[PDB]
Amino acid sequence: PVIKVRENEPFDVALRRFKRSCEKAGVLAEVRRREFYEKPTTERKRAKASAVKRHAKKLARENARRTRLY
Amino acid sequence: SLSTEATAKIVSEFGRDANDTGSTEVQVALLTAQINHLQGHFAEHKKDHHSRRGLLRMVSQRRKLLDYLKRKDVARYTQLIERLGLRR
Amino acid sequence: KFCRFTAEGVQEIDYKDIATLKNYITESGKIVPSRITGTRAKYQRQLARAIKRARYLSLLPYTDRH
Amino acid sequence: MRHYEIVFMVHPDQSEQVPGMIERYTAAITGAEGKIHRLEDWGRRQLAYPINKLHKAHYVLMNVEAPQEVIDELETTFRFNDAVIRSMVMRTKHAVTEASPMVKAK
Amino acid sequence: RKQVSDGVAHIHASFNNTIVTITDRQGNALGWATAGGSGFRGSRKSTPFAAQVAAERCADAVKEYGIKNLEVMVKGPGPGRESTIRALNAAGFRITNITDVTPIPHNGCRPPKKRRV
RNA sequence: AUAAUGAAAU
RNA sequence: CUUGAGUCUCGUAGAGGGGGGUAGAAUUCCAGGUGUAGCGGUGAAAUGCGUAGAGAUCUGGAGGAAUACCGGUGGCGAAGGCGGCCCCCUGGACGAAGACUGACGCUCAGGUGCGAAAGCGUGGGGAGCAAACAGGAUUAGAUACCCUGGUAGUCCACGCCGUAAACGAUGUCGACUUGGAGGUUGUGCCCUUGAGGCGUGGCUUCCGGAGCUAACGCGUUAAGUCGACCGCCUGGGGAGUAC
Repeated sequence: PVIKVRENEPFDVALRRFKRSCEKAGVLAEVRRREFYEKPTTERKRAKASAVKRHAKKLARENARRTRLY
Repeated sequence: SLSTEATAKIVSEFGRDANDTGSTEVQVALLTAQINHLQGHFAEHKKDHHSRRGLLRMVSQRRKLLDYLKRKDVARYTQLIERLGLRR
Repeated sequence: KFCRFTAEGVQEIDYKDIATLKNYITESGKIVPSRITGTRAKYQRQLARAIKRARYLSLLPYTDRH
Repeated sequence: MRHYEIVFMVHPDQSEQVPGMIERYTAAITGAEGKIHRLEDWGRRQLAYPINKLHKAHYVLMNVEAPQEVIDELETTFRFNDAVIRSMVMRTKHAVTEASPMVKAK
Repeated sequence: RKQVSDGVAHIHASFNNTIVTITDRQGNALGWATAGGSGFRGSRKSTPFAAQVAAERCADAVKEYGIKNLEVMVKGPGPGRESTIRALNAAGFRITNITDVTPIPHNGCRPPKKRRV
């Protein structure tokens, strides 16, 4: 993220622009993920679990709109 | 694999006609050509285990075709193995 | 989803086409995902190869800080 | 004979030898019963990142058909020549003759 | 001394400390301050407030060069990324740029092992 | 942050 | 004899295998400039490094290990496994329309090959972090978990060893039996409205009917209904141990 301040621009606007740019780049997530070594077994297990959870949540939320609570 | 020109040349040499691509003689001759060619490759790359499965499959197929031909006609078998220089 | 390459019936993606390739990289120089753009998988693989060739020849950057 | 595409880059302070280089390489390729299908000289361009403390390199593009030994010798020539700073060689399925995107919007 | 009028502030923000260094445009230092030297130790050294005080002291320590315009480089994930920038703008410089220069490898060296506590 | 143990029967 | 099994002609997708080159980001070390009291680490600490000038910031050089983003319940391989870019050698799979041979097939005791990590031998190499080992700590104790260091090994060439919860805890081949929603990769036709419809093949993920099952569950990729060949079991310990 490189941010240049435009003429007449205040400082808070530039600060917010910088924060949004950093969030879009996603640097903090990378630095957090690269702090300790992870085993390939752990990595593959995490990926599979995330996919299964997303699928199950979708099925449940799509089937929960066919019943009346009261 | 073999090239179109070499394939056509072998088919002409060993078949009854340029359209006779399915005879035991043509099949055996093509397998022998490729087995002979690959000896140079495997003399330089001795740890290419994944490619050697195909070679072994070729060897087995040729053995089976020769056994069938020997059962069905001895004279053709003798002439073919003489022409190709095959025996241990 | 709309895929421009499928719409225009392209055969190869041409690492020399900087004008087109520029639409598919972020401002840091990273390759944009396919669920954001709509591209098909075949063309996504072709596109990644082309971007790598351009980076090597120096017609595109690797990062935004060299 | 197979089809190749070649790109090479030259030091900015030696732009006066590009025509002689093109002539020599064209002669080397055509002397072995080859053919030349596309040739372009893009001129000096700004680089995306520095190489050896340089910007502003000179680019040449070729599309040819030849045997393998000639291309091997050409690669050796690139390696040992000192005006050339980078090169790339790729194989193609068919011959290419159209004009490139670089000579249609520059 | 020698007037400069244009400088760069480097901010090193780790999980345990914050370091602020002010430099000319060619990399030559002029002054510095840290959170651990401003009267905070242990669990108080890794807060935004300590970083703010450190930036104030660094601004004070460079008043003989008469600096007017500053660029800002930030590096690290800790607390102290934004408090320092706010403190500088308040202390009265004019900020012209903001850049993130945190280093990231493209699959390089093996990191250390996980902590079981 | 750490942080042990409890005979056999009714 | 042509329906099983093979050969030939044109194309397509792929981290399939062996050899050789090369690029960019980052860590460590060496030699220089600016600058001056702290840095590093934890739940809290001190062992450690530092006024013989560290940590921070900028310029030049050396070395060897791995390839962010793309990247997905995505792809390839008999299994073990395989990921930057370029060239040389090489194995398998699939589709359309034809021609060709004529049962040339399936399974397999003994036999022969391939086979993750760690380990062994000879010769090289060595950023990073790491059994063993040494020192702060915590504790009633702490030959541990946590912190600061650190060598065998992890890398390369050739040769041994033959084991894993080597797992879908489900041997290989062939035929038959209601449905729904997706992913990836080929191909034919067009009312015509040139951006959309109607079909037909290969591989793969999830739900569920009849039947089956001790239950949990499986369900056209069967654990349903049948046929051909092989491997294995017979109460728990002693023991996958002794000779």
